[PDB]
Amino acid sequence: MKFLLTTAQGIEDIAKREVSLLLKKLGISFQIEEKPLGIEGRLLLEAEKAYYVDEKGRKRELSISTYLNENSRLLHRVIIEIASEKFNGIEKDESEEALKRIKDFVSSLPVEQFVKVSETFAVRSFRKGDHNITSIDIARTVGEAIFERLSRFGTPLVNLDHPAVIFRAELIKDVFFLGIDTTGDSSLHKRPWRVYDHPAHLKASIANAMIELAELDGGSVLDPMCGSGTILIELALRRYSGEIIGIEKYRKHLIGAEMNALAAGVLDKIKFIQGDATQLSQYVDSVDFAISNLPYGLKIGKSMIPDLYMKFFNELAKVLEKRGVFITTEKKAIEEAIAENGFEIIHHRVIGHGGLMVHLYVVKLEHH
Ligand SMILES: Nc1ncnc2c1ncn2[C@@H]1O[C@H](C[C@@H](N)CC[C@H](N)C(=O)O)[C@@H](O)[C@H]1O
Repeated sequence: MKFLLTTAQGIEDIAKREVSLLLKKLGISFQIEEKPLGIEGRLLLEAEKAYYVDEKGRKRELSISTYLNENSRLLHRVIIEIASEKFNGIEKDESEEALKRIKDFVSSLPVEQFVKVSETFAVRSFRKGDHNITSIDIARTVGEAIFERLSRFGTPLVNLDHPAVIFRAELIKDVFFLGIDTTGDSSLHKRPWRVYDHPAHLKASIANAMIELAELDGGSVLDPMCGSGTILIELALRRYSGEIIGIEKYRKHLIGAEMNALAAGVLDKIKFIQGDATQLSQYVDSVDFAISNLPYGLKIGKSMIPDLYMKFFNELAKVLEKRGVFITTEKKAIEEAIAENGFEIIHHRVIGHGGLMVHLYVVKLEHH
C-alpha cells in the first residue's frame, strides 16, 4: 500500500530516517523514496499492510496512517495514494485542455474502493507552479469526476466543511497527485500547545529537523534567541534528558514561550531567561549545544543584522562546547560572523520555511 508523506522542502532525508525508525518498530517491510517524481516536500512510502491477530483470534489491520499521524514530529500530512502521474505540458496546456486531462484521469480511478459510496466527501486541492487554471478549478474538475464516478455505484454524499473523507488533489509543476488525506484540514505542524503566536515563529517540523541535525547526546541545549519557544518545547516534548535553556530579548515573547510551554506540559523542564544574546557569556559559562531560528531582519538597515550576528557569534565562541544549528535568510551576515569568529561549517542546507528559502547551518569551533 502506498502513502504520500509531506513535509517541509529540503528536509525529506530527515523525514525519511524519522519514518523508518517508526515503521521498523511495527515489524513492517517498506521502502521510501525521497522526492517522488522530483517533487519536493514529499516522500512516497511503500509498505505491506500491518497485520496482527486480534482478541477473537482474527487477522486485523493496524492503521499505518494513524500510527504516523500520532507519532511523527516531521511530517505535515499522511495521504493514502490513489495515483501519482506526470501530465507532460499541463501548466502550458490551455485552461480547458487542462481540466480535460484531469477529469479523464480521475474518472479512470477506482475511487469507489477508497471510500464507502455512502461516506461523505470533499475535495481539497493544492496547486503550484505556473498553470493556466486555478487551485479552485482543480477542486471543481476533480470533484465533478469523483461525484459522477461514485454515482454509478450508489448515492454520493458531498459535504465541504465536515467530510468523513477528504480527497486531496495536488498539481505541482507537471505532477498530479490524487489521494485520501488522512491527516485532515489541520496539518500535523499545527501544534495544540501553540497558544501564543509569534509573528516569526518556527514551524514545528523544521524545529525537529534542527534538533535531528544537531545529533544531541544529553548535553545542555540553548536557544539564545528563543522567541515563542518552539525549538525548546519540541525538544522537551521529545523527553530530552538534558538541560534546556532559552534566552529571549523581549519579555512579551518570553512570557509567550512560558505560556506555550505551560500548555505543552513541559514548562518545568525549560529554563527561560530574558536576556540579550550579544552578551551571552553573562548568562552562561558553558553549553554543549545552541539551536536557533535567527531573526531574518526583513527589509533593510542601514546594517542591523550583520552586526547582531557578529556580536552573538563572538559571545557564542566563548561558551559553546559541541555544535550550533542555525537558521536565517541572511546568508552573508551569517557566514562572515561564522568566519570572523573561528567557527567552521560542517553542514549547510536550504529549506522552505513557509514560503521563503531559508539557510540552515551546522557549526563547531575550529580548534575543537
Ligand atoms: N540581541 C538579542 N538577544 C536575544 N534575543 C534576540 C536578540 N535580538 C532578537 N532576539 C529575538 O530573537 C527571536 C527570534 C525569533 N525569530 C524566533 C522564533 C522562534 N524560533 C519561535 O518559533 O517562536 C525574536 O523573537 C527576537 O526577540
